[PDB]
Amino acid sequence: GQKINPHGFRLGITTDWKSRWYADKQYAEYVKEDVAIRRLLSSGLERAGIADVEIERTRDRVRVDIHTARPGIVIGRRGTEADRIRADLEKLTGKQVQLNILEVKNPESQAQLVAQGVAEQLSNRVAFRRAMRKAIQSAMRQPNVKGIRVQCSGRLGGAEMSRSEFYREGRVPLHTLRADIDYGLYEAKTTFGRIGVKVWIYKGDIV
Amino acid sequence: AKKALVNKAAGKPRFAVRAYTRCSKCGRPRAVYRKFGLCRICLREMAHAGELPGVQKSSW
Amino acid sequence: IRSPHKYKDSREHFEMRTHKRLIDIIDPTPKTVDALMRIDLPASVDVNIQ
Amino acid sequence: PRKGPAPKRPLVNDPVYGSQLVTQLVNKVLLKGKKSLAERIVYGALEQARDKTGTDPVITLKRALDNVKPALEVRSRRVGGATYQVPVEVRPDRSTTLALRWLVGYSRQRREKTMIERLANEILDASNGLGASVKRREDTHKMAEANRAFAH
RNA sequence: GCAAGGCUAAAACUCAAAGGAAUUGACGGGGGCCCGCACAAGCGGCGGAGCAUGUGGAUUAAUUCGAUGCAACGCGAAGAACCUUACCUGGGUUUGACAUGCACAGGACGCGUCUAGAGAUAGGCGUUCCCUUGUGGCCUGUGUGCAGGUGGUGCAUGGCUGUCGUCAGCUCGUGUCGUGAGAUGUUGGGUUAAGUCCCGCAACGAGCGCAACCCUUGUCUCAUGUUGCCAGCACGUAAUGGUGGGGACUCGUGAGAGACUGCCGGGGUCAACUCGGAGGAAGGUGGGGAUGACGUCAAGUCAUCAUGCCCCUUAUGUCCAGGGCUUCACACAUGCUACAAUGGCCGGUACAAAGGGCUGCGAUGCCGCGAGGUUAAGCGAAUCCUUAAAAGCCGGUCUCAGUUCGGAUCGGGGUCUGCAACUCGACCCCGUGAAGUCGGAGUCGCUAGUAAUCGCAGAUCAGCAACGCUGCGGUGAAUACGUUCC
Ligand SMILES: [Mg+2]
Ligand SMILES: [Mg+2]
Ligand SMILES: [Mg+2]
Ligand SMILES: [Mg+2]
Ligand SMILES: [Mg+2]
Ligand SMILES: [Mg+2]
Ligand SMILES: [Mg+2]
Ligand SMILES: [Mg+2]
Ligand SMILES: [Mg+2]
Ligand SMILES: [Mg+2]
Ligand SMILES: [Mg+2]
Ligand SMILES: [Mg+2]
Ligand SMILES: [Mg+2]
Ligand SMILES: [Mg+2]
Ligand SMILES: [Mg+2]
Ligand SMILES: [Mg+2]
Ligand SMILES: [Mg+2]
Ligand SMILES: [Mg+2]
Ligand SMILES: [Mg+2]
Ligand SMILES: [Mg+2]
Ligand SMILES: [Mg+2]
Ligand SMILES: [Mg+2]
Ligand SMILES: [Mg+2]
Ligand SMILES: [Mg+2]
Ligand SMILES: [Mg+2]
Ligand SMILES: [Mg+2]
Ligand SMILES: [Mg+2]
Ligand SMILES: [Mg+2]
Ligand SMILES: [Mg+2]
Ligand SMILES: [Mg+2]
Ligand SMILES: [Zn+2]
Repeated sequence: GQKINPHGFRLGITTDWKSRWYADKQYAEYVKEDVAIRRLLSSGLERAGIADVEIERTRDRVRVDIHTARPGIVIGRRGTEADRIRADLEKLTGKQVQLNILEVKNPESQAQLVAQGVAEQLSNRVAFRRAMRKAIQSAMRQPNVKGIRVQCSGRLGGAEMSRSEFYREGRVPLHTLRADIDYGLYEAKTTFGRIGVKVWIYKGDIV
Repeated sequence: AKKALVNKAAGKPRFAVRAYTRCSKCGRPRAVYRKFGLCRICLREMAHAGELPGVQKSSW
Repeated sequence: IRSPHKYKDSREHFEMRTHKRLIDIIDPTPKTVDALMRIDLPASVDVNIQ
Repeated sequence: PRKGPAPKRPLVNDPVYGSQLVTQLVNKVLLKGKKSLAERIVYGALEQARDKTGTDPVITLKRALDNVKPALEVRSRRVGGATYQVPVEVRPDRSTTLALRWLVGYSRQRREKTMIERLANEILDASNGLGASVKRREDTHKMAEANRAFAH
């Protein structure tokens, strides 16, 4: 409640937009369409581990790009689940949909995936102090990771008082603009409520 | 907001002057921008996430 | 307003820029207009023909 | 402030009368950014002074200022269970500033109609040593005199 | 023992501690050093009046809910006439306004008419497509799992935010000292805006913070020339760069240069660094913005959203019409307009920036005193409209008066938006012309393009914003001795 969003801070400097198009009059309903698309692709695909969704709209033609560590699940029974999802998107928009799953190289140095895995362990009742440490070690064993910070906050294991601990390895210069800091946020749905999990991954300054 | 109110707003009301805008994402009735159709909150989170092309923090 | 409730004095500004150029006056040669219409460009840039 | 003195700003000579005294006067009369109006008021006052006395207006103004400039002020201080006035010397530029402030402030509350003639009358009375501006300097000097005991 | 009293000296009962050293913090009307519109020096206000807005209280059928020292009170609300709306009265419905599972049946749906305040209900029509041949879509009706809840708990929570405070601190690894909590590093001497840096040292290194990278403003170079510019020619309509044209100037927008104590003098352990010069558009962080460490306040939010438990299910769900959220013996808070001559009114006239516009902006013309009405060129826009900036300058008048100040209140008549202007909209015209003559104790902001003052634009938006908010430009000051006091 005091730190700025790391992505928003550098948006337009280092990080880039996840939606690309130009629309003067058709801006509001493009936004309304994209939010519905994002609800759809967030529902049911949690097992698939979605990293980030990028949306491309090119003069009445929509190109949706999804990134995950396990494209086999999103495709399904060799092109059946993918076809069903594309049919859902077609029914949603009315415009012909081009759906693409590419790959996620390293779901160990990728925030919003590290965070999702940690939240999965919390939901499965693993000790948080162990899940956080294993995630941090897995991330620091990656090619280009100059540091990582992982923060969990909530009732943290059935406690009554909610608290917040965080661990840190390497260096994570949040205030620096020339940095390349990936951000990830996910919530674990434990039996006692929700638990927020935040991950900051620093991957060196710039190209 | 309540789903009954969200459906009522989405519908076509009697006396077209009665039509009002709600947030396209959360259903907030107040502080909804016409160009996005979002409330100020949902606008802020979407802009930080980068899901709104052309929008970015402003310094001058 | 940054907060979801009651903190009016804390705010945040956002822009939205639009860049405009290339009002060029190319000749309406039928073989040139061929290339003009068969070329397709990024969607992030909007192009209009007058 | 705490980190020593601050740089003061310089002024330029007045075109019609090549002095900075009348520039300080217009800056004392100026309100709400109406510098042209303040210049008009000051110029009219100087012209009325010239047309009533014959003498050069800036010379009359310098005489009035010499009459109303103080030498000792009475800055207040608290020591024990009582607070009492302490007479201190006045530096020259502060004396000129204070004299101009006194002239304009007392002319603003004279019983006449327009500020031009109010200020002209105040300047003439000060140059003659009669006005409330001179009375103020005399009262200041008397209070600085009646407290020489506390000259620590 | 003269006395005061001294000496020897219990118990009941009662408590689960009472204590000694030392550690980390916090605090002191302890000490040293340093800083901040903190004071001082100035300028302008608020507290007094009228009105706008929010709040307490009171009232009411309801005056929905939240915020409550700084850090609640022009706050959530960037727009309460219906709608919004979550509240009241009454009229309805109750697998529901909305999604799916399980069991039947076959049109759903749309159009129009009546009754009704409306919700809804009935008169009658278009129709069962898809092969309701079977699968399909859809729907009713019956139900049944349910859906729904702005119902509770912010002291169960996520997320988001304020605040101390843009204050300069907060820590870790190894090593060393101590039985231990811990300490050291992070202390000492200088220096800085800075835990900024240098010199020493049982510490050596590191991290988040500081600074820097980002945006904007300030100078120049190169590229560029339309819808932008107009120097040199023609053209000069009409002077409206209007036209041919030009690459000169500006400007527009791209890439660069430039500021680093870089150079010089003095100081300083020759170090950090400091004082003063040169050259430069700019000189020591050039001005401004974005950026909020570890944490604190069980700070704020279950009414953005999400959510664990609890609660309602012919109602605490849902639909509708009127009403309320706009009350008013009072109190507080933030503002606007004033109390006038540095002014009011009238006439003429000059100089901006930043933005908005197809369910839109309306140039021109005609009508109207005016708000406005009508026609309609152009314009998704450096080309059209918005577009007349106002203070300013010149002239005339008023002559110190509760006024030719002030513009509340009230009477009459209108315009527009909207199904609708009573409760409860803005604006215009005629009349009306209140308090108020500078404001007690007290209290607030501001150190330069600042304060003070003058207009313009946007968001929300049918209308309500020329008193709020977020911005833009115009004019443009006075002071700072200094750290005794708060
Ligand atoms: Mg409306
Ligand atoms: Mg002790
Ligand atoms: Mg102390
Ligand atoms: Mg003071
Ligand atoms: Mg006052
Ligand atoms: Mg008052
Ligand atoms: Mg209330
Ligand atoms: Mg306040
Ligand atoms: Mg305010
Ligand atoms: Mg209502
Ligand atoms: Mg709380
Ligand atoms: Mg410390
Ligand atoms: Mg220590
Ligand atoms: Mg440091
Ligand atoms: Mg910084
Ligand atoms: Mg609390
Ligand atoms: Mg509360
Ligand atoms: Mg909720
Ligand atoms: Mg609830
Ligand atoms: Mg109603
Ligand atoms: Mg209200
Ligand atoms: Mg008048
Ligand atoms: Mg006039
Ligand atoms: Mg007329
Ligand atoms: Mg009058
Ligand atoms: Mg009276
Ligand atoms: Mg008077
Ligand atoms: Mg007073
Ligand atoms: Mg409006
Ligand atoms: Mg106001
Ligand atoms: Zn929203």
